[PDB]
Amino acid sequence: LIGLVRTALDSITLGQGVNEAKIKSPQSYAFHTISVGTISLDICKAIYSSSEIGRKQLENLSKKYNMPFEDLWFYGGFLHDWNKLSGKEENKEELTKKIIDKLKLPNEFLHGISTMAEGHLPDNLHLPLWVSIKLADMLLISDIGSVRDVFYFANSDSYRNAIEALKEYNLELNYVSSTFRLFTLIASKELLNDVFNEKSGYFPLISYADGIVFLKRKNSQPVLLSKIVDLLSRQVFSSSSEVIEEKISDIEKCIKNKEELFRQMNIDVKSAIYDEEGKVKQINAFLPTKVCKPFEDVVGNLDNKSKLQVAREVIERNRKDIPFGLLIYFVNKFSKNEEDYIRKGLGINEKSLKYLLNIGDVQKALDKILELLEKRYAEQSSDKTLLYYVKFSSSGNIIDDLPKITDRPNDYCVVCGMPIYVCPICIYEANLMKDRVKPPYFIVTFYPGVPISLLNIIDFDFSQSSIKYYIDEEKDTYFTAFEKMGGRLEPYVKKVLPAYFSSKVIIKASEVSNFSLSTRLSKSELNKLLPYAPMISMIFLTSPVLISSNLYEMPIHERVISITSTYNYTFMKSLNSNLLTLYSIFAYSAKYDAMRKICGRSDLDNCLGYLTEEMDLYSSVDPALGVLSIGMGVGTPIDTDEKFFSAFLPVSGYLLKVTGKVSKMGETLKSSIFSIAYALKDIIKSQKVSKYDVTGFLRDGVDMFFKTTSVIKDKEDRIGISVNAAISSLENKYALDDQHRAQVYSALQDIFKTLYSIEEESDRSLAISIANTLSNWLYIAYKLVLQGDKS
Ligand SMILES: [Zn+2]
Repeated sequence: LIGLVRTALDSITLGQGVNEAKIKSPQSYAFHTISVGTISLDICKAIYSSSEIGRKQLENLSKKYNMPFEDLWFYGGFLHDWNKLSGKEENKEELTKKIIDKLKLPNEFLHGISTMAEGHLPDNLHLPLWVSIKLADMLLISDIGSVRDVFYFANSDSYRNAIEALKEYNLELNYVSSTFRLFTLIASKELLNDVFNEKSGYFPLISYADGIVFLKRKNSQPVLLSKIVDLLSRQVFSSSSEVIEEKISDIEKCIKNKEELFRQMNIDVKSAIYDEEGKVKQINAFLPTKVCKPFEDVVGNLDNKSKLQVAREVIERNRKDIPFGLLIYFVNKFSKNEEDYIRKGLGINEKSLKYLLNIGDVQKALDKILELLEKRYAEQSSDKTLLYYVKFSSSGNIIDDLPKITDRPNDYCVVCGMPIYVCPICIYEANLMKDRVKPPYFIVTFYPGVPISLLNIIDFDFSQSSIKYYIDEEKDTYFTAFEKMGGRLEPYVKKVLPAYFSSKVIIKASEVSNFSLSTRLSKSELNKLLPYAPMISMIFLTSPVLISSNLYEMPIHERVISITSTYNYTFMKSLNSNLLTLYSIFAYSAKYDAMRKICGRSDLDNCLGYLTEEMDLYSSVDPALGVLSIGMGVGTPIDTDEKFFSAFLPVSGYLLKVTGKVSKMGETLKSSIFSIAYALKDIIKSQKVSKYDVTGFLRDGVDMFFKTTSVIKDKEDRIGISVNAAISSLENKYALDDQHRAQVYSALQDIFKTLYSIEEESDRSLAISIANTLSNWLYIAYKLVLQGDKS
C-alpha cells in the first residue's frame, strides 16, 4: 500500500530526485514522478471498485505481467513520468537501465510504457493504464495553477479521449472549490473520511489550493452541503471530554456538600424545608454562594456540544445521584439574570416544594431541555453559512442551505468579514492559537498540487534523530538519505497537520523543536529554527518551505526550490540548482550543531545572531564564501582550540565537500587549500604542529599583499611579491624540495588571484576577514588530512 513508494525512493539516487524538473515551476524530479505514480495507483483503485468489467480487466492485466495488481499500477506512472522528463537536455535515457536493474522489472512492460509515453494504446487490455497515467500526467501540468484550468486543459487537449472512456467505466469527474483557513485544516481529514468515502464512492485525488478534485461513481449519493454544514457545527465546537469535565465538578461541588439534606426530604419535604427556628431556610443556607457558582455563570460562553451536553451529559452526569438532591438546584439556583423557571412553577418561593408532585416531574424539566440550548445550535449557523455560500462555493456539489436573507443580521466581522447575529470564527481560531496551533510554524506549498492519498502518509520524528545532515549526492539513494533525515510514513500521521484542501501543509514548531518558542517569529529565533527546514523540504521530495508565525502569510517561482521567511536574508538565496540550495542550508545545519556545543545556553542567542550576519555578508560576494562562513572576524572566542578542535573538526570534510561544487571559484579555492594541505603533512611529517607553526608564512604573505606599499602594484605585480613573501617565510622556517614547493606556488597564485577578484568586487576591508577565514580553514584542512580515521 505504501511499500511501492519505499522501493521507488530506494532506486532513485538522492540527486536524481532532488534535481529541478522544469524551468516553468519549482518542481523536483522526485516530487513530480512520485506524485504522478501516486495518483495513478489511486485511479485504478476506483476503477476496480466501480466497473466490474474494468475490475476483471485490471485483474487479467496483472496476470499478463505476473505483477501484483496494486504494484503494477503505481510504477507504471512513476516510470512514465521519468521517461517523459528524460526530455532534460543531456538524452542519456540510459539512466533508466540502472533503475530497471534495481526495480528488477521486465523490459516488455517498459517497452509498453515507452509506447504509452510516445505512441498510443499498447492494446485494449492496457487501456485503463493508458487512461490512468494520462489523467495523472494532465493533473500535474507544469503549473495547472487553477482547478478550473484542469477542466479547460481536459477536453481541449488529447486527454479528452480518456474522459470519454472514463464515463464508460461508470465513473464521472467532479471538483469542489475550498478557500484555505485555520478551521479548514483541522477537520480536513475528517471530511475526507466522512464525505469523500469509497463507501459513498468518491475516492479523493488531489487539491490545488483553489479547492479539491475528486471522482463520482454513477448513481453515487450526490455531494450534499447539508452534512458539510452539519459537521463543522460539531467541529468548530471544541467539545472535548475535558471541556465537559470542569462543570462535572463545578455544580457537583455546589450540591454534593449538602448530601445530608439532599436525601432527607425524600420524605416530609416540610421537615427540612420548614424549621422550628422560624419558617423556611435561605437558598444560600441550602446552597452557599461561597462553594456554589450560579448555573449560567458556571456555563459562561458555551452552546450545545458543550452547553446542551452540559444540559444532558452534565444534567444527568452523576444525576443518577441525588436525582432528588439535584432537583432543588434547578428549582432554586437557576442562576442570575434568567430566574425563568419556565415550568409548572407554583410561584410559592419556598412552600412550592410541598405543593408539587414527585420525582416523576423531573422528566418535565428534561422536556424543557433541547429547547433554548439547541437554539444556539441553529443560531450563528448563517454567520458560518456565508462561507458555504461564498468561500466553499464553485462546486459540483448541491447547496442544501437556506437563503442568506436572515432579514437584518448583525454587523459584519471586523476581521473575518463575516456577519453575526470580531466573530466566533476568529474566536475559535484564537483559542486554537493558544496551544493547539502555537506560532511559529513551518509551511510547505506544493506546485501544482499534492496527492491527498500521499498527504495523509508523510510524518516525521526529530525527537531521537536530533539534527542530522550527513548525505551524499550519488552514494546514498533518496530513501536511505530520507531515512537519515528522520522522515516517517504513518497512515495515521500524528506530527504533521495538512491543510488537505489548500495544496499545502503546516507543521507546528512545538513537535519539531523543544526550544522555547515566542508569540511571533523573530530574527534571533529564526536562526535556531532554520537547520530543520531543508530536511523537511527533502522529506517532502525537495519542496519549497516557508517559516512564519502567521499561516495566511502567502509565500512568494524559479525552476528551483526556495526556503524563505517573513524577512529574507541573502544567504537564503536560491542557487541555480536544488542540490546546491539544500547543501547551502545543510552548511548552516552543520554550523548550528557546532555553535550549540561551543557557546553556552544563553551565549547561543548572541553567538548565532553574529554567525547569521557573517554568513549573509560572505554569500553576497560568492556563495562559496557563504559555505565557509564560520567567523574569523570580530564577535566570537578566537579560542581556536576551544572552537575547531572542539566541534567544527568532523563536519569540516562535509563542509569542504559542499564548497567543492557550490561555485567554480570555490572549486579552485577548495582544490588549492587541499593541494597545500596534502603537501603540508609531507613537509611537517611530525604532528607536534602548533597554531603559528603552520600558518605563519601564509599570514606573512597576506600582510604583505595588504601592506599599502605593495597595493599600488598591478594585479600580477602585487600577487608576485605577496606569494614571494609567503614562500620566503616558509623556507625561512623549513627547507622546501624545489620539486614540492612548486605545487603550493601554483595554488597560492590562484588564492591571491581570487583575493584580487574579491577585491575587484566588494571592499578590501571585508576581503581581509575572508583571508583570516581561509587562514583558519587551512589549519582545519591540515587537521582533516591528519584525521586518518580518528573517532
Ligand atoms: Zn472573525
